[PDB]
Amino acid sequence: VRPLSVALGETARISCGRQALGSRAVQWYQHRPGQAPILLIYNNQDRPSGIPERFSGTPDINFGTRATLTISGVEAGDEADYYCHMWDSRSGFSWSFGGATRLTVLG
Amino acid sequence: QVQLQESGPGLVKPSETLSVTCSVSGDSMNNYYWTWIRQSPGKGLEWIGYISDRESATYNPSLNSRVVISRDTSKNQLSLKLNSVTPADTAVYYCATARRGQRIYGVVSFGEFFYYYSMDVWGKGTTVTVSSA
Ligand SMILES: *[C@@H]1O[C@H](CO)[C@@H](O[C@@H]2O[C@H](CO)[C@@H](O[C@@H]3O[C@H](CO[C@H]4O[C@H](CO)[C@@H](O)[C@H](O)[C@@H]4O)[C@@H](O[C@H]4O[C@H](CO)[C@@H](O)[C@H](O)[C@@H]4O[C@H]4O[C@H](CO)[C@@H](O)[C@H](O)[C@@H]4O)[C@H](O)[C@@H]3O)[C@H](O)[C@H]2NC(C)=O)[C@H](O)[C@H]1NC(C)=O
Ligand SMILES: *[C@@H]1O[C@H](CO)[C@@H](O[C@@H]2O[C@H](CO)[C@@H](O)[C@H](O)[C@H]2NC(C)=O)[C@H](O)[C@H]1NC(C)=O
Ligand SMILES: *[C@@H]1O[C@H](CO)[C@@H](O)[C@H](O)[C@H]1NC(C)=O
Repeated sequence: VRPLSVALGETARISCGRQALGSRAVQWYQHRPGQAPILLIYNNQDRPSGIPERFSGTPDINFGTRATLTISGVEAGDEADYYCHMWDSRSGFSWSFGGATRLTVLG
Repeated sequence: QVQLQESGPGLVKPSETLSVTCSVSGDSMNNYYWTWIRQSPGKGLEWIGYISDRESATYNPSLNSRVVISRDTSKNQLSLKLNSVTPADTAVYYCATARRGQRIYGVVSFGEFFYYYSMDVWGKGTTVTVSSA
């Protein structure tokens, strides 16, 4: 499990797992410890209900850009595990959720 | 509201099946594609399979095909049955749903589209710990 450190107010731009191959529909999730995971980013730009404008991914237009997830202005409550389910076209089906990254907030 | 109660057994033995349940009341006719998602200590979130109206439940290749599934409209619920358990399978088994959306990258008559699975509504998840006693 790869850790990551960020402070209060800084734009946390966490990385992804495997390399992007062709088209992309990334699936970003915030897995809280003990609770249920929450959907954050689907189809590289869209957000579901209950999520503000802070959580946003990179839209895959003119491929060659790596997939990241920007968290602008983090708090103490939004400090949990993160997953990046990479769905592409040159690998077929995706059965694993990739390498989980753990966000840590100092303070 | 999608209600998802988890009446799992909790304490299982080797050479025993699973009986974790999830019953949905509400907007649950055919569109919300249900699935099973687990979380072990150390091992990440393993998407072990889903079930649709086509009755083709594709399972995980790392699961080694030891899981049969059962969704019925008489009891109005979804159950899981895992056989020949291992002591590293002390996981929290969530019963969530997904929406299968396509991503077109070319011509639709040439098969240039692939499907993803976006999990939007989640459940609680019960702590089913494998006990070898
Ligand atoms: C000969 O005639 C054929 C048809 O008669 C032509 O086939 C067409 O080919 C184009 C190829 O560009 C297809 O258009 C694209 O469709 C993508 C998805 O389709 C639908 O998306 C939206 C609905 O979700 C909708 O708004 C849209 O109008 C369309 O109906 C769409 O997208 C991605 O496409 C690329 C895939 O790699 C990416 O590079 C691109 O950046 C887009 O990614 C963005 O959009 C997605 C979804 O919105 C986001 O998730 C991403 O984050 C990112 O922001 C494109 O915008 C585009 O509309 C078209 O569908 C297809 N028509 C058919 C099959 O009928 C063929 O091109 C033509 N040949 C020539 C030489 O003219
Ligand atoms: C098969 O095709 C791939 C490219 O599509 C060739 O290169 C491999 O590419 C992947 C991803 O870019 C790397 O992880 C591999 O290490 C590459 N293979 C190498 C360097 O040997 C690949 O060589 C082709 N052939 C075979 C036999 O796999
Ligand atoms: C296609 O790939 C080549 C090799 O990397 C690159 O030079 C070219 O710009 C690509 N075309 C695009 C992105 O339209």
